[PDB]
Amino acid sequence: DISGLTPCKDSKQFAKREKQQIKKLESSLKLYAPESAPALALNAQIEKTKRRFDNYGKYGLLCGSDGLPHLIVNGDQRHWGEFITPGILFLYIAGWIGWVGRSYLIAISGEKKPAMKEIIIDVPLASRIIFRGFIWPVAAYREFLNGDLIAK
Amino acid sequence: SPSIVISLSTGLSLFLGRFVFFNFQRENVAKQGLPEQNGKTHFEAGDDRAKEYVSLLKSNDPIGFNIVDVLAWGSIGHIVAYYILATSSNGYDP
Amino acid sequence: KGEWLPGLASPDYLTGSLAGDNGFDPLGLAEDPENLKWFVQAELVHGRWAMLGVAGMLLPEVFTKIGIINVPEWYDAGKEQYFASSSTLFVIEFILFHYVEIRRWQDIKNPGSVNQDPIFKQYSLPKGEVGYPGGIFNPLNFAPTQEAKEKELANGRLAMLAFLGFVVQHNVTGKGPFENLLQHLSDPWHNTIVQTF
Amino acid sequence: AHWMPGEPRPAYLDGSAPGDFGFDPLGLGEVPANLERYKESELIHCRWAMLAVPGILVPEALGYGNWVKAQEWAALPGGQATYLGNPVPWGTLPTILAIEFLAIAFVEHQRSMEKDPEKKKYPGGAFDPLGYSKDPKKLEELKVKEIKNGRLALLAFVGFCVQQSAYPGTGPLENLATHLADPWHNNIGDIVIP
Ligand code: CLA
Ligand SMILES: CC(/C=C/C=C(C)/C=C/[C@@]12O[C@]1(C)C[C@@H](O)CC2(C)C)=C\C=C\C=C(C)\C=C\C=C(C)\C=C\[C@@]12O[C@]1(C)C[C@@H](O)CC2(C)C
Ligand SMILES: CC1=C(/C=C/C(C)=C/C=C/C(C)=C/C=C/C=C(C)/C=C/C=C(C)/C=C/C2=C(C)CCCC2(C)C)C(C)(C)CCC1
Repeated sequence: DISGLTPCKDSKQFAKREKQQIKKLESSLKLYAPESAPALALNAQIEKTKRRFDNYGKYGLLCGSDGLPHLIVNGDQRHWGEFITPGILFLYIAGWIGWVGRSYLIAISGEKKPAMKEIIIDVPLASRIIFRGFIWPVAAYREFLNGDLIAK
Repeated sequence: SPSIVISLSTGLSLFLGRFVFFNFQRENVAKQGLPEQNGKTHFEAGDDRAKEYVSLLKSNDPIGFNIVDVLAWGSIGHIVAYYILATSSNGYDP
Repeated sequence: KGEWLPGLASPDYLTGSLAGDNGFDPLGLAEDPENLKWFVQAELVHGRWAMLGVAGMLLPEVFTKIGIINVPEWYDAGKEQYFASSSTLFVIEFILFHYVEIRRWQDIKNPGSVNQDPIFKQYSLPKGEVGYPGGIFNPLNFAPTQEAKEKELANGRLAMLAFLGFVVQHNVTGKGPFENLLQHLSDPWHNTIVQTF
Repeated sequence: AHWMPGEPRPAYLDGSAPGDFGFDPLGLGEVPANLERYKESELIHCRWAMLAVPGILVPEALGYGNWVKAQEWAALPGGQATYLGNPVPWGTLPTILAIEFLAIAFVEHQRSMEKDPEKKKYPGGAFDPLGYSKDPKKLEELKVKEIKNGRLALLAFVGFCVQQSAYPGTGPLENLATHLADPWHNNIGDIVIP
């Protein structure tokens, strides 16, 4: 489809790899008794492998010539969830962390010896500050417009 | 006929140099003086081979056309004429 | 005025002068006065839109259920065909909304500056507070008392909640809102959110 | 008379110059010499576009094709130009290009030799035989009218170019006809969203 790739629900190397893995597991399964705990563990492993392959096929990925899925970070609308959808999420969480830390530092800048508050964290003020990062984009944008983000 | 094209291009370039673009070029040359090192020209700083050739550039022309201007404008005209001839030589089309 | 949580002290910057003030700001967004003014205008216009939206997506469904008119649901309105293509309507809306919203933004930035009519110079708007233009926008000339402002703000907040509930409860269950209410009223103990999905 | 009511005017633009409405969001006119050069460039652009727009409108109103096809004859080797349906005997690329270069270069270099900044924008004298510029009372009104019409012509040229880009091989007049064919179907919508 894109860059000479094959849809993952149509390629044959995917099925061949699945068969190889299943046979490799079943070779070890035969050794033990069918009712024994290792048999149950190996059956669970086989079920997990089958579910993973089915999910990968149903999710609309694209295997390559050799048989493995390929990620597309290009920006096509059919792969929103491949890179772009997770990435934004990360930024959100990441921003949270940063924002919170910055706030805490300012919250201890007033006192005469902030080093004691840096090496021994206090829990009440930190817990007050932690949940303010849930709306970090709005506060950050307002501070940028006001001009309090950058020192002078 | 290469001779007609060459002569026409050379004459047009010479006319453009002598009667149209002369004042602008002269003013621009006068604005940018001789190259200077440490606030002094090359001849002043102690270079003897960098002396300007005042004798050659003097001319009896009413406005001041000299040999160097003739050579430069003729070279431009010849370049243009030969480009025209070479382009007309083949039959390439886009 | 009142308290949104007994046993909690209200923030200092919220002094109860603003309409509909209950001292609810746990995350402390409105610390700077400029942010407070911007968010006040936002809470006005955001919500003045939502009340109309909620009424428009709810009342036709009730009227259709009781049977006077046959109208598509609020979801399937976009899929229906109209007299003109959606693109031209979108362009017309974009241009008109650009004009009106730039006028409103200019008024907010510089109060009492865009009251004069650009075309007919004689007409103008009487001076007032930002966010409540009055004048020609008030044909019946109702009294702009504080109680009316508080009622409007409360109705707007309820509209916010109603719209969010409508959208999410359609997302989880494809059935419409009024039909969802009727299904719940059929048997409350077996048709709540917990019992079904 | 500001471009946007409720917005402060810039310092360097007070309204003395004709067709001045205090529009400079990017602050490009801080340097007075830059402001004068910008005024010159704007006036020249306006005059050229004003002279050009009828040159597009009158053709394609007769049987002749459009402002784009009239340019395709130079692409074909050994082509010859035409005028009013009649082929010009001297129509070929080298001679036409050389004549254009010589004439335009001489005219422009003659123009650039003027020194007074005011005389560059409005030369006067021999350029106006009728003599509308003798009376100073109407001069400001005429200048404002010229500036406004030139800006309108520039917008017209932008519209022409963008419409041509959207529909290759299409003239403005047939575009207007197509728009009038069904006003509620042929609009900017189908190109702004696919
Ligand atoms: C507390 C929050 C914090 C914040 C907001 C920043 C901010 C920044 N860092 Mg700094 N940094 C931090 C902590 C922080 N740092 C720590 C702890 C270290 C030592 C490991 C560094 C070492 C560091 C380096 C070596 C560099 C930066 C650079 C940068 C800048 C670019 C972003 C980036 O590259 O991140 C880089 C981030 C890291 C390598 C790791 C940060 C992850 C920490 C552990 C998270 C903060 C957690 C903290 C313990 C929370 C406590 C609060 C709680 C008590 C409430 C940006 C201004 C880069 C630069 O200079 O850009 C101009 C760069 O070169 N930082
Ligand atoms: C405007 C709005 C909805 C508008 C809907 C419209 C126009 C709908 C129009 C249509 O339906 C029609 C008519 C007909 C259909 O055919 C088409 C569409 C287009 C579908 C919703 C806003 C919805 C807005 C919502 C839900 C906002 C919620 C905000 C909350 C809860 C904030 C809480 C806090 O901020 C405080 C207050 C203080 C802080 O300290 C703490 C926290 C917690 C951060
Ligand atoms: C005496 C006199 C006169 C006359 C004069 C004349 C006539 C002159 C001429 C002059 C000339 C007539 C000159 C020329 C020059 C030239 C040149 C200077 C050239 C150059 C060239 C080149 C450089 C080339 C190159 C090349 C080559 C080698 C090869 C190929 C390529 C090319 C082309 C690149 C008169 C009457 C007026 C006046 C009086 C006096």
